[PDB]
Formats: sequence, structure tokens, C-alpha cells
Amino acid sequence: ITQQVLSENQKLIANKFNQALGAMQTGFTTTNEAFQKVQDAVNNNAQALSKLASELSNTFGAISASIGDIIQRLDVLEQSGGRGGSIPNFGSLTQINTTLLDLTYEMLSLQQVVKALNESYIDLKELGN
Amino acid sequence: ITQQVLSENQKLIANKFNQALGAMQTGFTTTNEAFQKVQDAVNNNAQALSKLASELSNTFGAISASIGDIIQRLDVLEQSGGRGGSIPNFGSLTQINTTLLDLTYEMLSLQQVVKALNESYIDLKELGN
Amino acid sequence: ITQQVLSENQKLIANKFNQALGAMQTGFTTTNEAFQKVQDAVNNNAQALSKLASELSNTFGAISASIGDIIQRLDVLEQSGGRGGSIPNFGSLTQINTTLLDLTYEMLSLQQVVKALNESYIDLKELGN
Repeated sequence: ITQQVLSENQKLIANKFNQALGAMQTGFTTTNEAFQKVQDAVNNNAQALSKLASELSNTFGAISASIGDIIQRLDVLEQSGGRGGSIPNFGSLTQINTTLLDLTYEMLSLQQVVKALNESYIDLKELGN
Repeated sequence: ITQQVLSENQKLIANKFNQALGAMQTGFTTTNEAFQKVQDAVNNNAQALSKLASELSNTFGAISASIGDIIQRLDVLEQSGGRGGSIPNFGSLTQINTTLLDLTYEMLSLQQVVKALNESYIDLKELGN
Repeated sequence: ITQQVLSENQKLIANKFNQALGAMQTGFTTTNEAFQKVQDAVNNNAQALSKLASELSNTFGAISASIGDIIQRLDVLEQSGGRGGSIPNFGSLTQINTTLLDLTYEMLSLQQVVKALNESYIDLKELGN
């Protein structure tokens, strides 16, 4: 253990740390890119479900009215004083409550983390005077 | 390269490392908060889909029965010995198989990672005696 | 501040760094495992929605045709030259556009990050000659 060895070991530590830093930045950048894709996927399929549900209600409405008009035509033909089958109630779908994913705070945070990691690099210039 | 320079460089390395540590903790904490929001979003929209599907089957059931009762009334009026259009089969929806997201192991793990990072901080007290 | 103290402090720094490294690997491995579960969950529920939507269109088709056949039987009984209620249009559902989650690039990247972190470990063998 000499001083040359000490300062050479300092370089080993600094380089290993700088090596790890680059890996962290990649990790958090990749994590961030993944969250963006997840947010977009989840939101797209929630909007499709919400849209379908409204088109479904729109369809059931036309079916129910059509059936109602058929029952009213049966009664006219039956001449039974409206003693046939009453017009049924088909209820309604529950308004879909969808959760939209908003990871804008989290994604900007990871953007800043990678950035702060970049400020942590050990410049070999500042070592050994 | 003197000893003062060596110990001053040690402080540079330690501080840069402590600087990076804080960034890692933020990164994994933010990642954890994001996963919680993703889990809640995915699960909420899967429960909405599952609920809709059951209300849809409930609606188709009332429609099919109503149509069946209309056909039976047509036959009575037609007096053709039941030679009109038979009552159609409208099948049934496939039971929705939804996947619920359970990231409780993963989220507790990230909680522990941030915690273990905190145990890795270099206290300047232990340097230079 | 002696040389023994300098090299002992080097060990403290190296060990603290190696300690943090293990935590990073756990963090990015856990993050990766979580993304896999998210991808599988999101995709499974998108396929269920897509399947339901097709079975819904298949059901509406049989309902509409059945209603059309009922109207045509009403007209035959009414003998009014087809002056009753016309056959209604029930439209069609919009083809569901679902987004499938493909995080294969991102998940292989995190696999490599953990791996590159492993190459950053400071082996105490290379210190102090």
C-alpha cells in the first residue's frame, strides 16, 4: 500500500461508480419510456370501452323502442282491450366509470432523476489536482 | 498528488456517490408511485368491463324473452299450427376472463430498495477519523 | 489522517458502493417483473374487450334479423299494403381499436441494466495490490 496505489485505487472506484451511473440512467430512461407506453395503452382501451358502452346504450334504445312498437301493433290486431303481454322494461347499463392514467408528474420526475444522475459523474480532471 | 489531495478526492467521491444515492431513491420511489396508479387504473377498468358484461347478459336475456313472447303471440294470431318463424337462438356472451393486477410484492420490494439505499449513505463523520 | 486511514476509508467507500449496487439490481429487477405483469394484464383485458365486442355484434345481428322477421309477419296479418311500422335500422358498433402493450425492448433493456450493474462491483482483491 503506497500513495501511487492509493490514487490508482481512487481511479478504480471513480470509474466503477461512473460505470454504474450510466447503467442507472439507462434503467430509469427505459423505465420512463415503458410507463409512457403503459399510460397510452391503458387510456386507449378505456376510451374504447367507454365508446362501446355508449354505442351499446344507443343500440338497446332502438331495440326497446322497436319492440315497444311491435307490442302496440299486436294489441291492435288482438283486439283484447290491451290484455296481452305488457311492454317489458329492459333497464339501462350503468354509466361506465373509467380511470384515466395520468403519469405526467411521475414521468417528469424520472426525467429529472436521469438528469441529476448526470450531475453526479466524477470528472477525472478534478482528481489528482 | 499529496495526502491532503488524496483525502480531498475521497470527499469528492463520497459526495458524488451520496449525490447519486438521493437521485436513485427518488427514481425508485417515483417508479413505485407510478406502479400503484397503473395497478389501480388497470383494475378499475377491468371491473367496469366485468360489470358491463353482466349487465349486457342481463339485458339480452330480457330482450330474448320479450321476442319469444312476441313470436308466441304471432302464432296465436296466425292459426297456422305453429308453422311461422321459429323462436331464434341468441346464444350467450362468453364469461369475461379479466386479469387483476396485484403488484403488492413488487411495490413492497421497491419500498425496501429505497430503504436499503438509505443505509448506503457515506457519513462524512466516519472519514478522516 | 494517515495512509492506513486513507486505505481504510477507501474500503468504506467501496463497500458502501457495492452495498448500493445490490439494491439497484433488486430495484430494476423488481421493476422489470412488474412491467411484465402490467403488460400481461393490460393485454388480457384488451383481448377480452375485443372478443366481447365481436360477440355483441353477433348478438345484435340475430336480434335485428329476428325483429325484421316479426315486422314482416305483422304486415302479412295487417294486410295494409305495408303501411305499418317500417323495419328499424339498429346501426353497428364501431370496430374496437385496442392497443396491445409490447414492452419487450424495455424489458430486455432492464435485464441488461442489472447485468451492467453487476460488472460495476468493486472487487476488494484489486484494492491494496
